Amino acid sequence: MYEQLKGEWNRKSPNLSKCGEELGRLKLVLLELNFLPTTGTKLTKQQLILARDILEIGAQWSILRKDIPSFERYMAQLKCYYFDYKEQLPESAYMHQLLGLNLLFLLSQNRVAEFHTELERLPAKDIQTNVYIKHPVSLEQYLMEGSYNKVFLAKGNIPAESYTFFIDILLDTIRDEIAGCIEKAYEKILFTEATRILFFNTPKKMTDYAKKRGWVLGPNNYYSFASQQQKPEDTTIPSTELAKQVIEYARQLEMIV
Amino acid sequence: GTYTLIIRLRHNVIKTGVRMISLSYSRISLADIAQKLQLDSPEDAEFIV
Amino acid sequence: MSEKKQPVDEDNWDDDNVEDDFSNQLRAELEKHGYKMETS
Amino acid sequence: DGQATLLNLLLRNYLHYSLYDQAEKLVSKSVFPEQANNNEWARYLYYTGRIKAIQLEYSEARRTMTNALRKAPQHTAVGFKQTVHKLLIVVELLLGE
Amino acid sequence: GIISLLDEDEPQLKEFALHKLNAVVNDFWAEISESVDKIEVLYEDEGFRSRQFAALVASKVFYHLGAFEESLNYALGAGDLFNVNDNSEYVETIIAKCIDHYTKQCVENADLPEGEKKPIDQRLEGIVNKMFQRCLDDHKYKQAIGIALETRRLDVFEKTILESNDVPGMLAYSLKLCMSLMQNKQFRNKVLRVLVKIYMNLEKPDFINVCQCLIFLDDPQAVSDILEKLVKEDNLLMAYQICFDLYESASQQFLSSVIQNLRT
Repeated sequence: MYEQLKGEWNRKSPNLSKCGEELGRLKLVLLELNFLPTTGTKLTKQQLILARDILEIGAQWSILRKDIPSFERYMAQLKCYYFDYKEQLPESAYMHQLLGLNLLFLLSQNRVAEFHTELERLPAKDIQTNVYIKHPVSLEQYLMEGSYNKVFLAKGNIPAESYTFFIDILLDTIRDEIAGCIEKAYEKILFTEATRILFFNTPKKMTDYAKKRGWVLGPNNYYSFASQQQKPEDTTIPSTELAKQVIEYARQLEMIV
Repeated sequence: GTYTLIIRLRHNVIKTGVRMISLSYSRISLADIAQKLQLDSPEDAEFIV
Repeated sequence: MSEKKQPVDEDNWDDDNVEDDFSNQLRAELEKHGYKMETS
Repeated sequence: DGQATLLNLLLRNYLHYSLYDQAEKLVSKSVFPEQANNNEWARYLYYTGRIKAIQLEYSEARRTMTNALRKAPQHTAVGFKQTVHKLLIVVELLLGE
Repeated sequence: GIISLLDEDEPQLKEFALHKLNAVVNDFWAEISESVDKIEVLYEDEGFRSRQFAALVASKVFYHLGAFEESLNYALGAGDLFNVNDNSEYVETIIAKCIDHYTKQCVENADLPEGEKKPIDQRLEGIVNKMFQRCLDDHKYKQAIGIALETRRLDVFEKTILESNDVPGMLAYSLKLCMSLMQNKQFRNKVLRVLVKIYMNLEKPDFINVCQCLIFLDDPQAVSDILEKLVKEDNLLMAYQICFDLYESASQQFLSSVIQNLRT
């Protein structure tokens, strides 16, 4: 039945010399039958259930190797396979932990319109069930407001699987966020408070941020350059823009249109 | 089917809260505002504000 | 005219703004004051 | 008139379903059907209003939700005017006003 | 979704992708409508076995999106796979651009043909004269008389004087059809002078057209040449309407200029 695969898929072969035979093996799937969704011959599922499971495990170790541009090729074709209305598995032990895995990497991608455009397929699975997909949407929901500590509780409080590559992008894209949150109008913060707001005791990461931005290393001191002074008192820019707008009034007032 | 848009309103509710209290009180402790907003945690009530 | 297909199927406003601030805030103030005479 | 009907009629299950035609409807030329007779032209603004509703209202489409409401006739509200009367200030609740 | 496998760098999955670009080019046509345009990447690539089919489907997707010149250029460079069919609602799309840009370029080429002329992409005129042969072979010549004007090419109009249609009124009345809607003198005089010599090389040389054209044409010696053919031919009954329409419609400067060629 041209299988060739069923020996080293579950035991770890992380970027070994299985993967090229796997890719040209998928080329051998292409020579056999197109991944066009096979509208007729519903009894022939071996091109769909088996080869799709091949394509989702091939999606799965792509984050293990950290191959980001191919990962959305795999996962995109998977979503194009669950695009089919043909009676298949409704889900598996993977469909939540892969579709919402795409929702979690896509969330790390900082593309929120795509984050919400992907939610138009799993309704009731939002709150009333499917806690493993309730977890990323409540997570990013907590990223919407100033929920930080609960987000770093979720960080770790993952129930589904590793998600490590995603929560490290999430570990950063909030590192620059706190690294901006020091920059608001605060008092002299000692070397303990903002030292412990993230997750550090005393490395030189406070020297990485304290020399990256201000709030400079001082006598138990973070310096406040809350200036915000220069930008007001502009009449001339209104004396040009309003000089445009008043003429624009005079055009559609006397000149016949 | 509006539920996926209804679910995100908590952001707007807490904007209404911080605009309301920030307009009403001038010098207010953060150890009061999470208690009035039933947020259960002052330590990130620093962070929402 | 007005074909309008089916995909689905004062006296009122100042009272509604009293309902806006005051939809349900203590309703019948009559004894709370007399319950704060001894506490306050 | 084929520019008119064949785009809402294109839309009505894409909204109901989940096709990508919303940015298709951004790059579409026929976003104008040019004075489509206050029925297709009227409801068309609503059908493109729920587009940016599911693609994150940035106060852009409350004017065209309002426009779709004010272009509707004297029929009833339970046809669709209940629904635009709902979503029209759903999105204003997303704003804050 | 099949657009995702355009990073293979094996020149068979591009071919497997363009297996799926002609039949399903209406549903996720909308998907790859603006998002990915890597047609010109493989099209300008050294990777062959693609660049042939890809400018066809680029000439499909860029057509409807207002890029009529983009689908026109990839329509030109698309190849034999492009023009192999004329059995759709698409040959109508490509001739309405290619004949259009052809002849509106050929008005500028009717101004300055000498230098900076057209780099024809070998079918930019090939379907002009090819679809012209379709108009000849489809028995219609009230249109084949028309596009022969529209191309601003003289000798193919001279070619259509001898065709599957015969010459009773054709290429004689066509001139009554051309004198009315005739635009300027610059395109008029060349066609006018090129037709009336084969009117003399016709079986029975008409005289009112060669008098009328030449007073429309200012050639005060050729009417003395065919007038000398009527002196040598020796019949003043047919040396008559060539001469009194000449006196009736000609001017004093034209007759006082033609009198030198007539007395000599």
